Amino acid sequence: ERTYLYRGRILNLALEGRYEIVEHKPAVAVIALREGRMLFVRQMRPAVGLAPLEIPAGLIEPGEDPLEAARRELAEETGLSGDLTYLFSYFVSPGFTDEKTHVFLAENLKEVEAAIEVVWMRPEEALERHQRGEVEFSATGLVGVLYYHAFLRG
Amino acid sequence: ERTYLYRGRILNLALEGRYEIVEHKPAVAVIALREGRMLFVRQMRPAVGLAPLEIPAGLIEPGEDPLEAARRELAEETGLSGDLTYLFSYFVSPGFTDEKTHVFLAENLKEVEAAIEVVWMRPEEALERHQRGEVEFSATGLVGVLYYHAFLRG
Ligand SMILES: [Mn+2]
Ligand SMILES: [Mn+2]
Repeated sequence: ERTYLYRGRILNLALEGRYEIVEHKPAVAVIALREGRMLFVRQMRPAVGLAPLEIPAGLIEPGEDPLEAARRELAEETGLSGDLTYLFSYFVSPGFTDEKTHVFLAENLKEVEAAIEVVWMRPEEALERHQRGEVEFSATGLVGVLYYHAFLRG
Repeated sequence: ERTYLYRGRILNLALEGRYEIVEHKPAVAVIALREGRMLFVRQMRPAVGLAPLEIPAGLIEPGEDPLEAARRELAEETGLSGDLTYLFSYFVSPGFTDEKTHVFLAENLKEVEAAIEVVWMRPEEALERHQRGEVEFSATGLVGVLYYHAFLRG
């Protein structure tokens, strides 16, 4: 049985027996390549006290499905639209939260619209900068870099 | 200023202004290949109500550094030891938690020791099973599969 200690905005905290559980909305993330650069974003993240390298991402809102949320976050964070394909999903940290992230690929980007910093960067350079301690990754940023190296080169 | 609503075992819940923040211990995860199979693990995860495909992983304990924790979790979850190399790190979900995961590669595995199910599986098969809806991934499991496809084939 789940017992709730806190019901919030972007999370609930519950106990189930001995387990501490954070309920959290599902999320999306969008991998986009153009001219060899990946579309990263950065924003101040108070939970970690720095701005990691991420890809466009956000929470799925009421009424939306993952594809719709991915379209919305790409537009809202970067002003772009594209042709979206679902790739895969993952639980961010299933030892304590149910947050599930749905990852899409965007192709054929177009500007639809003239907090969030847009950081186009070659994924090889993002990985080198991280290896040298210059930038941190979110899970979504690291997934984008690894997916590119696995499946999008040449 | 952080104000605390809950101080727990594996997390604290705090408010910082409008932000809900979950403090959480840092973690490790270990990528290991043998004979074409990756070392996955599965366990019941009450937060998500299922057993996703993960790689050996766990929290860093007091007094340990990431490399030591990675050695310990590989031994405790699978009974193996290996030569460990640090690869990279990521924040699991920096919009609400500070959990940071340090990922290692293990090579030259040896059995040192005769809850957690050990699932050796080709990463190509793990990705196909996930694409067909048969298994879910944790971030660590997906990172292991993508890292293999990017850097460990042939
Ligand atoms: Mn902006
Ligand atoms: Mn076991």
